[PDB]
Amino acid sequence: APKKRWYVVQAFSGFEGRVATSLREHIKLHNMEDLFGEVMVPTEEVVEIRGGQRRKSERKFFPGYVLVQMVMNDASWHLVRSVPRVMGFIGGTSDRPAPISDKEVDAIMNRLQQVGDKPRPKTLFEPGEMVRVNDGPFADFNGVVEEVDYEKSRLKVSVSIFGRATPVELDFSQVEKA
Amino acid sequence: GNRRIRSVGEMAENQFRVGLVRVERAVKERLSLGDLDTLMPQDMINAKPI
Amino acid sequence: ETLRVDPTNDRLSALVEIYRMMRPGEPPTREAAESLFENLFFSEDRYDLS
DNA sequence: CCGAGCAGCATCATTACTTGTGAGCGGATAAC
DNA sequence: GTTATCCGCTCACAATGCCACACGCGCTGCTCGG
Repeated sequence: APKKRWYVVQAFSGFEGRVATSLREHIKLHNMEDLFGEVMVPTEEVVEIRGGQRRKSERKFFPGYVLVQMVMNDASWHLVRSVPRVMGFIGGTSDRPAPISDKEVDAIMNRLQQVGDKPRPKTLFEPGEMVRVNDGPFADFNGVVEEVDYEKSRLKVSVSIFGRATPVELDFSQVEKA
Repeated sequence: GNRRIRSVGEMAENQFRVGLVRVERAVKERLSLGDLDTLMPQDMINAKPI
Repeated sequence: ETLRVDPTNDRLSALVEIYRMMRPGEPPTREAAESLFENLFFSEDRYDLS
């Protein structure tokens, strides 16, 4: 009853995807699916409709690394080191890697449930920063966000109208810097 | 008798072969991953490194 | 005298010895040392005297 | 779609005859 | 065994000054960008 643990291997700067591909391909090559459970590359999908990048954006939990459900053995070890573009086994001493803890797996998977559940636009806003308005009704004016909302997403923002400052309910789509 | 000269020709073909082994590795891996018989023997190589 | 000094006496032991020697900090296994050796020499690809 | 910018890369084995000297360290070698 | 002794090996550290002239000095599949 060989329980395949979870290990992590260093990928390269901009190679992670094709690395995971080639990994599964070499698994199929040696038919060692029993030894290699799943190659996990967690990611994130931050969604903004305008502001350059539009309607989506793809982040990752952490670059340069790939997560595998391998089982520990020298054969599997070289099977992962006989791949195009990886570094050694991220962990303890080389040729004797350190499987990541189960708590790590559980926490990361809770992270994945959270991120995949709600498409959460990052580059968020903080109550107290000043910001302009690129929208028709208040073109190029500038006030301070007095409250940030996410579901309603309507930027309670104090701005100067008729002398007295007053809140305004303009949406994210028209905010300036910050 | 122990020190041979080496012209521009041999050195040039040597640099050729050296720049060639890397595209050899690359085309080997691209032939490995990619579809075996769906292509024309015209793009699996990248002559830019050569 | 050298055989007196000789640490190993077995062939596969010799391969794992040279495997550690050339590149330390790595898993000394039979196939890995064998590949390293018979591709350090005997390899028309990674070697050619001239 | 496709051109222009861009973000972190040993890009396998990338090897590499000395140069001459000094200092230090891990380990053989011997005294108590 | 201890205890120090010394030794083989490793690694750091130095390489005339000027000049002059010449040549050259990110990239590459991700990022963005409309």
